[PDB]
Amino acid sequence: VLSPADKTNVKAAWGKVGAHAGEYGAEALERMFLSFPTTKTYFPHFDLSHGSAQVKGHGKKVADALTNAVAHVDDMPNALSALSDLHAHKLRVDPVNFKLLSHCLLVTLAAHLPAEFTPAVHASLDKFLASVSTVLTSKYR
Amino acid sequence: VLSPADKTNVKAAWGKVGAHAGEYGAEALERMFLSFPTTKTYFPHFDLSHGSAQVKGHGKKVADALTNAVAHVDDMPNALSALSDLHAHKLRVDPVNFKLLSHCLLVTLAAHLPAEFTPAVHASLDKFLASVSTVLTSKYR
Amino acid sequence: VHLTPEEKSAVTALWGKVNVDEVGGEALGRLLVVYPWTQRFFESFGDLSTPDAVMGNPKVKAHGKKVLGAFSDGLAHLDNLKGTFATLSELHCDKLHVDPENFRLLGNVLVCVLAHHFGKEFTPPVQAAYQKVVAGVANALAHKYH
Amino acid sequence: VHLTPEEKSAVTALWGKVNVDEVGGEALGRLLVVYPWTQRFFESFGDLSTPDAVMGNPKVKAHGKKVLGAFSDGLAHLDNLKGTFATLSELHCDKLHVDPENFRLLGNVLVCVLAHHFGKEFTPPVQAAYQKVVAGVANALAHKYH
Ligand code: HEM
Ligand code: HEM
Ligand code: HEM
Ligand code: HEM
Repeated sequence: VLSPADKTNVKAAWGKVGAHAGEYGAEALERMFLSFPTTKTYFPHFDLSHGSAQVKGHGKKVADALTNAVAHVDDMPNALSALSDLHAHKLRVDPVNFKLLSHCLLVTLAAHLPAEFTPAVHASLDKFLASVSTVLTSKYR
Repeated sequence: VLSPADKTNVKAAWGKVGAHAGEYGAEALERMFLSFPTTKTYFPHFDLSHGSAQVKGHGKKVADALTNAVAHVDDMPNALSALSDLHAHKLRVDPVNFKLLSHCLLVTLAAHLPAEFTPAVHASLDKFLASVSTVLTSKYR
Repeated sequence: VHLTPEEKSAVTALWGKVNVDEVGGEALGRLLVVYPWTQRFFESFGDLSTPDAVMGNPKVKAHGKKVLGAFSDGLAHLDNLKGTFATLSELHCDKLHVDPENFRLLGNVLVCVLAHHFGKEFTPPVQAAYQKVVAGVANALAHKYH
Repeated sequence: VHLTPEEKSAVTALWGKVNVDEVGGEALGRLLVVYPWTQRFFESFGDLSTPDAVMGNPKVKAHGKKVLGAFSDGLAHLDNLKGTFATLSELHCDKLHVDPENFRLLGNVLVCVLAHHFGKEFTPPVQAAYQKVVAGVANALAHKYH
């Protein structure tokens, strides 16, 4: 999946991030949770409020996937196959949030370095999710 | 694409239809066009109103695809590859209507034989479109 | 919603032609066939081993009068939908939290139940004046979401 | 929309912090990058050979004040959005017929332009009180559709 420069923009953004990826990943959660409109009744089970090392422990899971994904991006559908089993074969979560956590990274990294102002980067983390969103819900042929 | 009984329900519905498929295909058009809410400004270019042999000439194209599709359904993405080129590489039409023509067949055939009352047929013409909708917009790997 | 007593009296009069006494239960049993992935909310019905277990469920029969019932309430008072749908939306938003991409379907399914049991009445003017009507409910149960 | 003068005065005061004099043109030039498939409606801008041709277009600069302008009109009169959005919706429904699955995006993009040029103000209470606000516009330009 993916192959064109779409990655060069991702590896680039991942270059400035560096040892700061697991950090922006946590701020992406409090981004949509702060409004806690629907999930409020869902109760994710990890105190979306501060004083919850569980919230910051989840961000590292998102920034760790993009890395483990950039680590292959040519065979990640098998390594990230578990996530699809935990969100599809468990928790029955509603991917409808994918649209939130997707823009969150852009609104959360803004406080530091979001797109970068490149007529393509904005689409890199937004479209590169196409390979991360497809492996998160692989239809399994 | 497709393979399970999902077809047996389609070939079955196609059995009662028979030499009456090109007919229900035309009534499926006047189904959503009658409301002509947005397309009104689009002007399909074929007089959606009666007295237009073009409207009935289009229905036969839908019932002819399902047949030409049932004729293979194991290699139709190449024969129906043109439709995707006419709706994607031409007319720039907005597939947003797919949700209309999709239910139209169920509301138009109702005046005769819609689902058939089988806990699966209703999903046959509704889901079997998954193979007809994917070939209509193949992403072309 | 907003139609003239003439075009509204038809989609509104069809209520009698519709045996809401049960037609409301068959509308849901069908929404599952065309869209059975919604097995996350209907997880309460329990009985769901097979599509036939849905029509055999007793609640679906009484629960059908509730769904098709809320709709009849509007035609009985289109003066303000969000006014009555204030509970359903709040109860469906925080209590059930049903994704907003579903009502648009229950609206295309029920109509099929009428054109079938009453295709001799699916006249063009009766359909066009049937979407913008219930279309308000789809948003009503979503006005509290945002 | 419906917030208290306190939480609304913040998302509303950010207007000054925002240089609508051009920030409205960069909001669209970006919506294309994250979603360039909308090349069916922007077919009028003509100049679109490459993403850079968009920011180099003169209309996008003046057209940006129109898009971000219609929004400021609401904050200047939230007494009724459909009242003023009656033309934009009718003009965007029959004249442009923009699919309803797009506004929800222009709302997530602009916000990013603020958190970036003004991340020192993306406080939690300023964001939550930023969606339900413009969320009315997304539907306003869609209330005439159905
Ligand atoms: C492409 C976007 C996303 C990525 C890359 C991602 C990645 C991950 C990863 C790597 C984990 C760790 C799995 C483990 O514990 O082994 C995880 C866990 C989790 N994610 Fe996501 N996630 C994404 C979006 C979401 C969304 C939208 C939600 C719902 C708001 C969500 C909810 C969860 C939950 C509840 C867990 C914890 C599961 C557990 O207890 O093990 N994720 N995610
Ligand atoms: C799975 C649903 C659909 C099927 C199976 C289908 C099938 C076809 C077929 C077989 C043709 C004939 C192509 C030819 O002339 O060689 C056709 C033409 C056409 N279809 Fe569809 N169609 C579908 C949905 C739609 C929708 C939703 C629209 C938009 C309302 C649409 C608009 C058109 C138009 C404008 C043409 C004429 C193109 C021409 O002038 O050649 N179709 N369609
Ligand atoms: C959009 C048309 C719909 C209408 C008008 C409607 C209406 C209602 C009403 C009036 C109730 C009863 C509330 C009560 O018990 O006090 C109800 C309950 C329920 N509805 Fe719907 N509904 C609709 C669609 C759906 C859909 C699409 C689903 C998901 C497949 C759904 C799932 C449920 C569930 C699970 C309950 C039971 C909740 C409980 O036990 O309290 N409804 N609905
Ligand atoms: C949802 C936030 C949006 C707002 C508030 C908005 C507002 C406006 C306004 C006020 C105008 C000027 C109307 C006039 O010329 O009299 C306009 C024009 C236009 N908008 Fe939008 N717009 C929005 C989103 C979009 C989107 C998503 C597209 C498609 C990418 C779009 C495409 C256009 C086009 C093509 C025109 C020019 C039409 C003409 O030349 O008359 N707009 N918009």
